[PDB]
Amino acid sequence: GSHMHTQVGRGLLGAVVNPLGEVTDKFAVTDNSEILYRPVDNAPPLYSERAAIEKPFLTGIKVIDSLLTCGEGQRMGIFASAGCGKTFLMNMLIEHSGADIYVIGLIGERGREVTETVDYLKNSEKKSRCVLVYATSDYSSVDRCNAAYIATAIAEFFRTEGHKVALFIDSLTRYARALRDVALAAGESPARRGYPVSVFDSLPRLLERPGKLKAGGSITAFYTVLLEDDDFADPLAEEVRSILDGHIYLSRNLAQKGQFPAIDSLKSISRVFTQVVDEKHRIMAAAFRELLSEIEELRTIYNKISVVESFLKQDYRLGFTYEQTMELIGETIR
Ligand SMILES: [Mg+2]
Ligand SMILES: [Mg+2]
Ligand SMILES: [Mg+2]
Ligand SMILES: [Mg+2]
Ligand SMILES: [Mg+2]
Ligand SMILES: [Mg+2]
Ligand SMILES: [Mg+2]
Ligand SMILES: [Mg+2]
Repeated sequence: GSHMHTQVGRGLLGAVVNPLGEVTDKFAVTDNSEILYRPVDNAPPLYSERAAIEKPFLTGIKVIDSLLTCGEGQRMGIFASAGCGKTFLMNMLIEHSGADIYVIGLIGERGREVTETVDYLKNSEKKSRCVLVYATSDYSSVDRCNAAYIATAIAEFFRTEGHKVALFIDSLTRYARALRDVALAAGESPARRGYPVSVFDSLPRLLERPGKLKAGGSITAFYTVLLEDDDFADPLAEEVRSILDGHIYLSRNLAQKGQFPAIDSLKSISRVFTQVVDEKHRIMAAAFRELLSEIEELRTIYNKISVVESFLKQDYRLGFTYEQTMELIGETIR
């Protein structure tokens, strides 16, 4: 029973907040200083309170805005091994999208990693729209957990205000590991992979707090899962794969090969694709995948590779409008 409240409001915009609710850096100063307190534990919305996911959440990233289109209110998994560009991708998603407010939660990262992110925010137009909650690796399992809840809570308040909120949580694997430790310390039995069954049981309550509301406002959430290399095939990834509305997988093959972002579209899916894009889009996109699968058949030892790879590849500094992306799609299937 967390009776613990935390600060929420426009006064946090620009702020870097720690697991104890105090501000330790800024990447922007905000003209408003609204601060209220709100509970860090909160039930997800009632089913009757949710709106259908129908309007797309545009990312300004060609390959996902076209083949893996996201909806406002959705929850999307990001599954990456190390050094495959995951943090560049998170930063792309923040930069080239159109949310009113971005809440980021970094869980158990090294202080260098939290600084990468803060550095990014300090040089970005979104600086006045973001809040960063972190728990560096010198913090306790409890503090790491509360970092995730504080992040969600702040998002929740901005959603109740009406805003289109984007929530990023990096990582769920360190959140789960911290939750595990808390559970072992309370004396419960380890199920498969040393995790007490309660860590996986609690996930839905955390991961279903996002969504779009009838009353106005939405949280669209991106959750990171750090993969090992073919190690145990990964219980947590599977759980997340099943709880969420789709998953983007970052490929090693594509990462070493220079193909950034290293998004493998074969291993990826938005489970709300059908219902956030045109009939026209579906067909153009379906045609692009056909073009892909066939280009993959040549990769077993024609000229439309350069043009396609040029479509996929995208420097983290560039954002493409939906029209631009679809414009580009049209020329590769014509
Ligand atoms: Mg786009
Ligand atoms: Mg990151
Ligand atoms: Mg400490
Ligand atoms: Mg709350
Ligand atoms: Mg994991
Ligand atoms: Mg583990
Ligand atoms: Mg499945
Ligand atoms: Mg239609």
